[PDB]
Amino acid sequence: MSLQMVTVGHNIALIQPGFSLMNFDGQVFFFGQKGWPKRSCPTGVFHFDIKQNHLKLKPAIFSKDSCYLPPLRYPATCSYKKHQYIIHGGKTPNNELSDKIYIMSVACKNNVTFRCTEKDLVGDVPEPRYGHSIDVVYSRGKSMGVLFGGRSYMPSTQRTTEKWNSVADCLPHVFLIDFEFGCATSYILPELQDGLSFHVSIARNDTVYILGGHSLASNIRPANLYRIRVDLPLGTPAVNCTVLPGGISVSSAILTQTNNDEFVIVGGYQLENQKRMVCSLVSLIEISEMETPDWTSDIKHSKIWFGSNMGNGTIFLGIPGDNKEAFYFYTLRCS
Amino acid sequence: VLLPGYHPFEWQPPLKNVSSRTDVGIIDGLSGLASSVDEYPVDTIAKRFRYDSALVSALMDMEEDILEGMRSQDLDDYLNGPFTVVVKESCDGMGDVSEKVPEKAVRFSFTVMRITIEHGSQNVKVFEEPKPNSELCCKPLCLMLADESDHETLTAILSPLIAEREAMKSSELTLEMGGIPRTFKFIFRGTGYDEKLVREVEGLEASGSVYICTLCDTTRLEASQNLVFHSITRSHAENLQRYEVWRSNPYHESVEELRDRVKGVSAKPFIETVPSIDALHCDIGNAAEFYKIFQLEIGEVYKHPNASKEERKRWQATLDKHLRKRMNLKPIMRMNGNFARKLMTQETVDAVCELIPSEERHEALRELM
DNA sequence: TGGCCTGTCTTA
Ligand SMILES: [Mn+2]
Ligand SMILES: [Zn+2]
Repeated sequence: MSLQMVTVGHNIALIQPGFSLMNFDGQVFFFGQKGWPKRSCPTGVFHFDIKQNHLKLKPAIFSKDSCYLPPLRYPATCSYKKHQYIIHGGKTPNNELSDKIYIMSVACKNNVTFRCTEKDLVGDVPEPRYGHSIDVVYSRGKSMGVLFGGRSYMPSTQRTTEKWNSVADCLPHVFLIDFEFGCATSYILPELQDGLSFHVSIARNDTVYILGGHSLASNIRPANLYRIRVDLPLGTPAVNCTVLPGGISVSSAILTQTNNDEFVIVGGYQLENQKRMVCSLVSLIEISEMETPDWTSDIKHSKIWFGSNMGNGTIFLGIPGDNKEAFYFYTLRCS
Repeated sequence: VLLPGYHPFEWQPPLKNVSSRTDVGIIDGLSGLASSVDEYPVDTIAKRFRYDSALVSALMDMEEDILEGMRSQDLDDYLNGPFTVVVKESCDGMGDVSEKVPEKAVRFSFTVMRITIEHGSQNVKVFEEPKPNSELCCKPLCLMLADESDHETLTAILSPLIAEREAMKSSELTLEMGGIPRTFKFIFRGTGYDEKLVREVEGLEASGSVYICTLCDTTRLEASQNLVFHSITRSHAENLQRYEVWRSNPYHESVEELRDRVKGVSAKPFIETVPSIDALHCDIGNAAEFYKIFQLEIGEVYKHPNASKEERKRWQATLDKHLRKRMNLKPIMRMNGNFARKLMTQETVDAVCELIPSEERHEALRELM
């Protein structure tokens, strides 16, 4: 795992904490710019090209049948196999939380244009949230989305302008979501007692593993690991969760896929005052510590760090500038 | 006594999502924004009043003027019938505040503009501010250490205030003046927003856009060709719906077709403004046009359609020199109020006609002025 | 390889 500094072009200001990267056919794209989209790029979606350790953001266009979704911070995203991306939730430039679901696909590639379609949701729609997970599980030749966790504003009855921005963890209900028709079913599980946000999520076959996270009520970053199995018979699905020992304690960690069936997670925040400098390896479930990479002193002495998974087993991370550039960016590679 | 949070009051019906506690003063401008290392990074410190409590303190501050104005209109001190308070709402960034890196600040403030009382079925004014634009009557509501173009932070900090003001738009305020309970109801008019902040809070594009007006849907080309017949069209609701249209692309149009459909509204509005004009800018826009007309009438540009840059420059120099000799006007390169005030005179037109050959065009320039 | 449409920086 080698660390590499990156320089950025004129629109470095667009990058902010909560951004996302999506990988389409080896090409990387960036979503969730700071501010509302400007005339220079009306969609807010960018080709994310790092050539010779230099990052260029190039405007991407949407198809005629697309939504123009707002930039979103901390939405739950996953990849769905045409190959497409699922966006649910997030914060808007106006600080509203979106409950909507957007679906991204490559509509046309000339020398890329995207199709962005919103899927309406009925039934037990999850309250709009950020900092939550969504993945796709496969059971008996059927595909279903699993959504869990996060935080949101207070409900309209208790919300008050003096604490207008105050947040609480969402109730820890598992949500099954059929993307074709847009339906949602909520499952209360006895093993999931507390709320959780900014956790890590790993989906394999009919299972989703939940790692780390932060629970607001206790203000604990629990060192538990949860396995979630989903069976899809012809009738109503069945979901069963089990607690597993050996769970790491980390919030806002980043996750990437090395080779096949091996995942590595690079640090997040282990305590409010402390940062998780170590890295973990998950084999599909067993967790082993890895040799910590050659962090520079700037990374070591920063209080805040943020990043995203690029797709190619490589992480794109960023650190805040000195008091006297706004951000300094690095790329950490694996495999 | 003079700070918000001292006198008791009531809202009927109680304000939606606003505490009824009346002993609240200075409160954190972040309004409970999460600050953990996981959440979005908060780079700002701000402090505010709860908008209602501040209205209460400002009215109690002006109690003496209200009673005396009631007297001055030949009305009784003890009347309590519904007073209507008009309130200019205002917002500006304050540039660099730093004491010595730039440290920018936003000030959200209000001004009590007028207070009328209802006697029978005549609305008689009991008070109106003599100096609306003074720093002195601009009551501060929130001060923050942030960039007016830092949209995420701005909405995060201002949105609770707007929520409170929305709440007050449909409620009556009961407040004790001079032993007698009096009842107030408010009309909020966000007229204090310069163009940049209007565009930012109403979901519109940046100032270079083709949609040049925040009152109408004209384009720069339309407004230039169509000189005068334009009407005020836009409203906050129309802008919230035009945003939703941009967002939903219901007729599956291309980005240029969609942009023409929503006439510039590409972001979601979050403040209702009353965009106006400054008398200064009327004078300045007119004077700029007259200056160009003067220099072009000296160069006689109709006869020289392919005139080069340097010929027009010498035209400008000619006009500058002659205006310095005749009107004592130091040519400047940035248009301002005093230049406009001295140039927009009939005598200045006579002076510039002294350099124009055709007197038929003297007729036209003088009538224009 | 441009006009040149857009956003940043400069000077009165
Ligand atoms: Mn301003
Ligand atoms: Zn207009």
